[PDB]
Formats: sequence, C-alpha cells, structure tokens
Amino acid sequence: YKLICYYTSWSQYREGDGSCFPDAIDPFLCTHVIYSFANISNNEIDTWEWNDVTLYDTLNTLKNRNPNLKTLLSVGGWNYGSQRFSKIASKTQSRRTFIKSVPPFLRTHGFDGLDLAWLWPGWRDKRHLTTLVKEMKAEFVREAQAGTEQLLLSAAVTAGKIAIDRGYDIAQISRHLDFISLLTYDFHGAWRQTVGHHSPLFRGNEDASSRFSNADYAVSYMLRLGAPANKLVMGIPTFGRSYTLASSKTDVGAPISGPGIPGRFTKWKGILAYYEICDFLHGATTHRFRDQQVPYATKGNQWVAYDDQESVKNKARYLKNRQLAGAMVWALDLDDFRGTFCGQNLTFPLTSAIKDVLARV
Ligand SMILES: *[C@@H]1O[C@H](CO)[C@@H](O)[C@H](O)[C@H]1NC(C)=O
Repeated sequence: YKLICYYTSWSQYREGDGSCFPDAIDPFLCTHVIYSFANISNNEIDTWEWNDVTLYDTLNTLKNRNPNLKTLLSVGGWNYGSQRFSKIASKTQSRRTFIKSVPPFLRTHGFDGLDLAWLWPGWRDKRHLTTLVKEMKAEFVREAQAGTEQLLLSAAVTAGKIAIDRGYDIAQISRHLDFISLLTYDFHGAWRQTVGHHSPLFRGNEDASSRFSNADYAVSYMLRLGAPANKLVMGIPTFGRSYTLASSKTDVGAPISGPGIPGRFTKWKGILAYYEICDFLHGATTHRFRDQQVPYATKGNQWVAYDDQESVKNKARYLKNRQLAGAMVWALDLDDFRGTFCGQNLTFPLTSAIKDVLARV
C-alpha cells in the first residue's frame, strides 16, 4: 500500500507555529512525498519559490534517513493557468521542449519522478493531456537506458464527474501512469448557499441532490472508466472547510453568508488546517453525518466540515476493501505536524492513523 503525501512550498511563510519546511517531515511516515508546485517557464520545468533549490535539497536529504523514500515534484497546481498548461501541451514544439527538460531537472535536484497537476484541462485539452502523458512516459523510458532507475510519472485528477468527462481520457492515461491520485475532497461547491461536506465517502440519505458527489462515486466511476485499481490512489484531506452561517440554522441545508473567517496560521477565508481545527473544537458542538461517515463542527456563526482520525481510518479501510493502490494525503503541512495542538503529543496524527490502518490485515 502506498501513502502518497503532498508537501506545499508556500507553507514555509506561515507565521510562528504554522511555518513548515521539509525538515519537519518524518521520513518513515509516507512512501512518496510530493513537492508542490513547480513552475514552467520558457516551456521548461522550473522552480517557483526563490529558494526551492534549497527546500528540494532538504527534502531529498530525508532520503538519508530513509533510503526507500520516493519523492516527486508536482508541476502545475492552481496558481498556474490551465490556459498556460494548455498552450504548452497543445503544440508539438512547446510540448517537446518541456518534456525534454524534465528528466535532467529531476535528476539534478534528486527527485524520483514527476507529478502532473494540471487543474484542469478544458474539453479542447483532453486529447493533449493524453499525448503529454504518453510522450512524457516514453521519455522517462528513453532516459532509463542511461542506467539510473526509471523516473516515476503520476497525475492528480479531479474527483467530480463533470471535470473528469470534460478533461481526461482515463483509460488511455492509466496505461502510462504509475499511479493517479484522485482528488476526492472538493465535493461541496462553495458557490452553493448552504452547508455541506466536501469529502463525504458516501452520498447519504439526507436527501440526494447529487448522488455523484462522494468519494465512492468517484472511485467506482474511475474503475468503470478503466483505471485499474492497482494504479489508483484515493485522496484524503487533512484540512477542513469553513463557512460563516446566515442564521442559527446548523444542520442539513442550513443557509450560508459565505466562507468562514481566516484561520490564524493559514490566513485563508474558507479553509482550516487540522491543527487550527483541533483548536476550533474547544467550545464547539460536534456532529457526524451518519451516512457520509465524516464529521462537522460548529460554534458562533462558524460551521466546519473536516476529517478526523476516525473518518480518515474509515476511508483507509474503504480503499483497502476496494483494493486500491493506496491513499493520497493533502497535505503534510495541514496535518498537526508539530503534534502540539491536538491533545495527544502525536505529530501528523491524521497521516499516522492512515498509515497504521494501511499496515493492518
Ligand atoms: C513562472 O513562469 C512564468 C512564465 O515564464 C513567469 O513569468 C512567472 O512569473 C513564473 N512564476 C514564478 C512564481 O516564478
């Protein structure tokens, strides 16, 4: 079973205890740690932060403690224009420059592979993504003849049916990819004017406005789309989402004035790290969507959907039962990485619960 964990670049800038560098990652936690994100500049893979070269180096030295640890670099993300990915991929010359540029850049900085994070191809892009992947792999195949062990290639895929049909030819890319991380935690559109959970595992009975909008839909659908189970990795979120409430209504359908106030360390309207969530829980009312098997919390005018040791465990049981290749965590800097907030001393409490479960019979 793989445990694929993301680390984010911009996490180093958060104040006081929120500051995370790759130094803090326990090297026996994950099987694969993925650095996010890399830029493309001059049609060529490239660093993003001013000091990525250093943080790459600090991450790749975690390999000294655990020589088996695999690392990847992720290209794209959202700060980065789909538009701009589209331009690179849809032309045979910009696509060629970029692909050729990737192996020596990985080798130089000590990575074992590439993660493609194009969020997200439009329908005109679908056929180019397929070509990118296909030719990117052939290049990793060509490079391996040089003696070093073959570079890994993975991709991050949205878990919403619409976005899947629109941008991906799953049958085709699964052939060349070493795994796919399914982004099963963006299932509650913020544009909706009500409460709701974003990584439910099951639809629930509550009403069924969408039956497609849950992890189990996403996984069965990829499998039916011809993604083999052994190349599929289910995404588990480590953060929560928050919404300010339009009333004292707090249950299914409860109306919303908008996103929740910024977390103290992440300072982003609508999102909270698990460590800022454990602190929010003090003085909160706690509930669990029985059917969707994930929790939520509320206090003052603030309502929060999130994952916990129990829901994270339960997802890991589900993916084993389904014989998926493993789990993906978003993300190491949003787990309680210091272990100081969440009562038990335990650091990376969310990621360790998964890890503990993956090891079970
Ligand atoms: C990424 O590359 C683009 C295009 O070359 C460049 O203009 C942009 O500023 C780069 N972004 C960062 C953060 O380095």
